[PDB]
Amino acid sequence: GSARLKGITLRIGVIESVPFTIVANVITTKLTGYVLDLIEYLRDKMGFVADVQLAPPNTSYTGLVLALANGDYDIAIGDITVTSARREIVAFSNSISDNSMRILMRKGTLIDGMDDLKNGKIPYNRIGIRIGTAGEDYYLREISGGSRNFYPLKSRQEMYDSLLAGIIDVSFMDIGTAEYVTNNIYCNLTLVGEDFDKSTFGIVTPKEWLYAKDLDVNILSLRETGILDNLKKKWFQTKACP
Amino acid sequence: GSARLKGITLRIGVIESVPFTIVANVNTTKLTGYVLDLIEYLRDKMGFVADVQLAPPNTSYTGLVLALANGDYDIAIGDITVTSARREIVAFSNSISDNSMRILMRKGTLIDGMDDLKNGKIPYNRIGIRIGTAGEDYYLREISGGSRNFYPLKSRQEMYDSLLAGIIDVSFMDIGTAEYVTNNIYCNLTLVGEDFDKSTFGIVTPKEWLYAKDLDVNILSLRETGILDNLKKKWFQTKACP
Ligand SMILES: N[C@@H](CC(=O)O)C(=O)O
Ligand SMILES: N[C@@H](CC(=O)O)C(=O)O
Ligand SMILES: [Cl-]
Ligand SMILES: [Cl-]
Ligand SMILES: [Cl-]
Ligand SMILES: [Cl-]
Repeated sequence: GSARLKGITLRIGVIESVPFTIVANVITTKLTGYVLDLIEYLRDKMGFVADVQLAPPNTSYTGLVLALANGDYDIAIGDITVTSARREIVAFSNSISDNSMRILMRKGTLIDGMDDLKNGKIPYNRIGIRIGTAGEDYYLREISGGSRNFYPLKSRQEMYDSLLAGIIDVSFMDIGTAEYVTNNIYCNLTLVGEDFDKSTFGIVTPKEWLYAKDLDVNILSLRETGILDNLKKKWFQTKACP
Repeated sequence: GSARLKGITLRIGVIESVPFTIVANVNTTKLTGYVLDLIEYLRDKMGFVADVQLAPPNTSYTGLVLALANGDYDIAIGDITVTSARREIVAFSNSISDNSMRILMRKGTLIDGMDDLKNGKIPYNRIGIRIGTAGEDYYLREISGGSRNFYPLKSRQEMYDSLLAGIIDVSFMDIGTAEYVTNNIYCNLTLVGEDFDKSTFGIVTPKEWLYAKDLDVNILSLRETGILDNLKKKWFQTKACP
């Protein structure tokens, strides 16, 4: 059957990613961003108690999904890509956003786009890929014919640091955060080529979840009334870099 | 619980909409299009037995959803918009396509965008709306404050004929089919303004369906491997108009 979430306490997994989920050390931690605002909209509308739980550091996106599937959270909200492999083990709400990926590199690097990766212009071990991301599965399917021959990265920070230090030549990033970081944080990083892997972000829930309909109806309502677009503008329509 | 669809007969509701589901006579009816190709892809991967059932000629999109909810079909596949109100009574698969709407008009008409409809540049009886479509709920929320004061249309054909005959000045149409019709069939109709009501198309299923996971995993696999993009290119890239 089904039921409403009013009165229910949800352990909500979130995962650090600026400006979706922003973690500030203050003197304890304070969370802000698109995700926290979305949670407030849902909490206010649906009446659950939000127990927001930040995933341990270097928890991967796949790791978060697996932790939820094992019972560690009730839902997980973030820049979490809906994939076939994940859908085998968890359900997803209606999509909160479209998504695609872009190629991230250091400015001045002689790469014109994806054909340069697919034609072997870049040594495979100088392509950095964040393990436990949807981008890893894309790489393995479309670039390397299944071979794990990329330079593995444990976090976005390692991705940025390795690019800037010249340890890797390129990586992949979701478009929203890719634009955000290159337009606001690392002015010397840039995006190149057409976007790829058109996909979506969804809220992760247990399979056959009692509260599936309540959540979906609410997400769709926020879509239809322009709230999701408002939140995207609020958090993403900014550019500090000259 | 859950089950796989292999060997199981699915009654699949489809609805006329070129080039998603294209209906030809000779007496017998022949069906072709993106939808029919998609059914074949899913059938081959999942192993179900497809019992494809064209909805009666005058069936509306809301009517199709309600027919499914009533048990008249097992799933429905088409250019069917995922909306909050529909999600109250049926579930939807992971999206098969993004969607948005555009303003449809005769070439030459002096309309800049949605502002003209909101500012009252157009008499309400000269705005045609196809009843029982998602666009009707958009009109009611954004334009008329709940009043059904539009020129009601019973079909796309009535929409085109009424625009060409000058009985109405504008209507709304989903972008995929709007581009197709104005680029191939009605060369003297055109689209104007920014797209609006960003949404998705999904396969309609019963709520709490036994087979939800099997279907979603397979749809996401078709997305990831590029089949959905191939199908879109195949059916929508054409442009016959000079
Ligand atoms: N959206 C990706 C994470 C990332 O690329 O940052 C995922 O869910 O795996
Ligand atoms: N996609 C619309 C139908 C249409 O606009 O042709 C719906 O599901 O209501
Ligand atoms: Cl959706
Ligand atoms: Cl499920
Ligand atoms: Cl989706
Ligand atoms: Cl449901």
